[PDB]
Amino acid sequence: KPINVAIFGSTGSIGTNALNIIRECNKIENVFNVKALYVNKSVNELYEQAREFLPEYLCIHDKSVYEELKELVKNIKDYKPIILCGDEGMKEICSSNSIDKIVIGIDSFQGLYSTMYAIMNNKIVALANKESIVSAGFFLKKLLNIHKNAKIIPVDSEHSAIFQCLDNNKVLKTKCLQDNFSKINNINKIFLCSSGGPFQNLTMDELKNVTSENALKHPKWKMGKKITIDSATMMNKGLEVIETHFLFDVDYNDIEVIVHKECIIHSCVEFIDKSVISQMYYPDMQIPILYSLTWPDRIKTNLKPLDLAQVSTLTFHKPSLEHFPCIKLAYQAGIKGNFYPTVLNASNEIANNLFLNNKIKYFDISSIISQVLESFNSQKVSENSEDLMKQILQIHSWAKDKATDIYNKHN
Amino acid sequence: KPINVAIFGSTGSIGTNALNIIRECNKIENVFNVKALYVNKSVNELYEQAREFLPEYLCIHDKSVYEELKELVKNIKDYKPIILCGDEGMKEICSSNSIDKIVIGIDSFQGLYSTMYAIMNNKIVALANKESIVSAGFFLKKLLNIHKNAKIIPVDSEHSAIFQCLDNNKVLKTKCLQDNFSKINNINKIFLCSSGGPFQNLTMDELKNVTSENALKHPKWKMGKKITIDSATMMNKGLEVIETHFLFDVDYNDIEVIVHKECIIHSCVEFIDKSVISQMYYPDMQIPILYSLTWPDRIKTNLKPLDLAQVSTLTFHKPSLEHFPCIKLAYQAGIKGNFYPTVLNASNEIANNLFLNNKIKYFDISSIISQVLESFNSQKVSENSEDLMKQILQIHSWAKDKATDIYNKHN
Ligand SMILES: NC(=O)C1=CN([C@@H]2O[C@H](COP(=O)(O)OP(=O)(O)OC[C@H]3O[C@@H](n4cnc5c(N)ncnc54)[C@H](OP(=O)(O)O)[C@@H]3O)[C@@H](O)[C@H]2O)C=CC1
Ligand SMILES: NC(=O)C1=CN([C@@H]2O[C@H](COP(=O)(O)OP(=O)(O)OC[C@H]3O[C@@H](n4cnc5c(N)ncnc54)[C@H](OP(=O)(O)O)[C@@H]3O)[C@@H](O)[C@H]2O)C=CC1
Ligand SMILES: CCCCCCOc1cccc([C@H](SCC(=O)N(C)O)P(=O)(O)O)c1
Ligand SMILES: CCCCCCOc1cccc([C@H](SCC(=O)N(C)O)P(=O)(O)O)c1
Ligand SMILES: [Mn+2]
Ligand SMILES: [Mn+2]
Repeated sequence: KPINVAIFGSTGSIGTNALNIIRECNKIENVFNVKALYVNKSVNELYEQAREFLPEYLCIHDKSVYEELKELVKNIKDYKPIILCGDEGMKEICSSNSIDKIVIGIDSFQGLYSTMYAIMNNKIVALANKESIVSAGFFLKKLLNIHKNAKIIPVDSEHSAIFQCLDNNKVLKTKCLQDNFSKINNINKIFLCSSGGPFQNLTMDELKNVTSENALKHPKWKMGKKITIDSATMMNKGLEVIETHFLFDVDYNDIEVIVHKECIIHSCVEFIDKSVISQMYYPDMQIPILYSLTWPDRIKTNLKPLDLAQVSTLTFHKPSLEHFPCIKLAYQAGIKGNFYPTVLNASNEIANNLFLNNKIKYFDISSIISQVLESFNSQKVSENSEDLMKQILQIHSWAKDKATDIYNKHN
Repeated sequence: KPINVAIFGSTGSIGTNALNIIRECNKIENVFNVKALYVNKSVNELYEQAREFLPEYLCIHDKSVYEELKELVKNIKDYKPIILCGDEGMKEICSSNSIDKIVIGIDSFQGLYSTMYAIMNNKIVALANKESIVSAGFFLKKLLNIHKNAKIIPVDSEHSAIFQCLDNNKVLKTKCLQDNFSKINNINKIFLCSSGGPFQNLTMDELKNVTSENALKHPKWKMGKKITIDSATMMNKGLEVIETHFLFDVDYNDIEVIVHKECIIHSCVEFIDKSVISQMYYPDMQIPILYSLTWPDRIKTNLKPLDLAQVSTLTFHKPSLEHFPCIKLAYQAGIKGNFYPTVLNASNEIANNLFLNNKIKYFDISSIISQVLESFNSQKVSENSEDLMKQILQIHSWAKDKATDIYNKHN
């Protein structure tokens, strides 16, 4: 009586992690059917996944590699998947009755489109992509109010942690990204743990001159380049503060970022009695992904057991906002509300990418973002769902262009 | 629509802690009625509590201070409690329909009697007393199977922690101290945290010569002398391993003692997927006591918030069994089963008390306990509930006398 699951962004960090925990779990007993795989342009890698997982559906977003994908799949014998392309392909998969849960491991604002269609089709959405939440929080809430059986289950590790700390008895009275969620769950405050990233011990002088190469060495697993840069600036944690606010209905004043370099405590929830519950494991994404797919239950795994004596020491310190100004900008944008989160996310997409490509320096990232936020003026929020999406899209693109403009004017 | 609560052992460490969190909570809103107070012989202190809390019932176990208690209560005007005495008084309170929950803060094996009557009357039992569980685990289970609406809610801090880490959605399918509890809750393994006590850094040479005075300095709050000595020997943790086994149906091989000297993580549960959940706060008994009385809900308090940056470092190390042989003896007794836990608890009562009164040295505690365990032979467990209690009582007294004998023969 197994779980039918689609992986969106199957060839990326989250996607290959998700396929990995799926494969391992299926050895212990067959609980997952991989029904669909969706990627952007990694046609050869998708082919290879197809040969292993033989899903009912395959989709590739980039129209130019569509034929090529079809040609490659011909070489798998006794396998006749539905091979699809683009937004249309994505919508057809979201609307399949043979699909219960969708892992969203697509990066950036782009992730919002599949997230939205997943909800609209009343699916369980195992959402790793945080940019969607940060950019479109209010919209997603409204969609979730309309689509009663849709649910977002957080995969982002801290958010998974937070969610796992909750009493499902309370959780089942509501769902994530809903008014009153913190009241129903007796949540008072959140400790949002951070690795601190590679620059955590640098002086201001050293930070001035760090390069994307320095940033790209992230210890444990290979993540996408975008989150890796965000981890280096701690804008990733800035985004995750906003994500926390939206997922769990916690005020910004009740979200504390704490640098926990050992990455064993993944985050913590203080309840209204001041008791604190935390989730712990080695730094890893297999449990967040797995839990999203088994919630409200847990299944057996053969993961390496946490050994506290082996860990020995766990440390906690506040991040320096002077060293990590991206954190402050995120708090400011979150507290300001309106579409300030959209602008924050958009301007960061551009700043992140410029720094990645060695066009700007570290403190230029924050300086560009800060200037875009300063130039933005609050807009009335559309009451209508389709208009609100168009509004989100226009502000997102304006904010990207504005970021690019600031860059181009200082070049 | 408030909670009617009785405090057994009201004048002791747990009892005064329980009255304290009750008083504080009642300021935020009136949720608790203190319906009964029960003590052994602290007649003046009980009088004072009576004047403050004006409970419906008062009981004093020691018959010789009964009249005196009655005389003192005369001096409270417009207050006419039911003033009772002894086992009879205890049974009358347990059988009151005006009492929903009973905090058991009576020490030692003696605690079992009120625990048993509480269960027999279908009450919620907020059980701090662990000696009852260790000595009579199998019996309590059978009583709980018969009394469907009786429940033990753990107050012992690690056990509270463990219980708070569970999903109440699963918990409500069962109850503590029941077959299959770990299966229903997907529990795989327990990390049982320990302060390590005052002798944690002594050499073997230093341990040889420690005194009860050295032992009695326990940092944070004043606990009873008995648990304080047990903390010094780590027999307290030995007892808590057995308690864990019985409360949560976890095998001894899945219970790991870990010394966590900062006492922030109070204990941790590994689920079958290897995700770990822990409960955290400052070292304190107010939250364990409070949770026992509000479960399955939580209420607002004004307790001091946990501040992870302030804590800064958390450490974990395995205890040395050579330094703390009491731990090993407890594991051995637990694994052996039968009435070996009874004997362990009984012989420790005597050894603890001898060391308290400067009659023996530190390693004599373990040596006496070990010898009593070695002299014990498994007995067939009575099938009948009343006979099983008599059997528990006979073995408990035999084991005390045996401990005393070993002492007297080496003196
Ligand atoms: N890596 C991690 O451990 C964590 C990541 N996250 C979040 O998860 C998301 C994914 O990150 P990560 O896995 O690192 O990113 P990667 O760059 O590693 O992977 C991105 C994936 O998305 C696919 N993709 C891109 N555009 C499209 C599109 N239009 N349609 C379909 N698929 C598309 C890519 O396909 P292609 O291969 O064809 O380019 C690729 O499979 C991000 O939002 C990130 O913040 C959150 C927590 C941790
Ligand atoms: N202190 C703590 O923080 C913790 C304690 N515990 C457990 O809780 C229990 C209580 O410990 P603690 O509070 O330290 O002990 P204390 O010695 O501080 O208090 C014992 C209490 O029990 C009462 N008592 C003794 N015999 C009887 C009797 N026959 N009838 C009624 N009341 C009686 C005493 O009354 P009187 O004042 O008249 O002598 C006193 O009120 C123990 O089993 C201990 O292991 C567990 C976790 C932590
Ligand atoms: C074993 C030596 C430590 C290994 C460090 C592994 O990296 C981690 C570990 C945890 C968190 C993160 C963040 S980025 C990726 C992310 O968002 N995740 C995983 O949810 P952060 O830097 O923003 O806090 C990175
Ligand atoms: C602030 C500096 C640290 C303060 C230490 C406070 O003492 C504690 C703290 C926690 C545990 C205990 C044990 S004894 C008492 C007990 O059983 N409890 C509270 O449930 P242990 O020694 O057996 O682990 C004692
Ligand atoms: Mn994260
Ligand atoms: Mn304890």
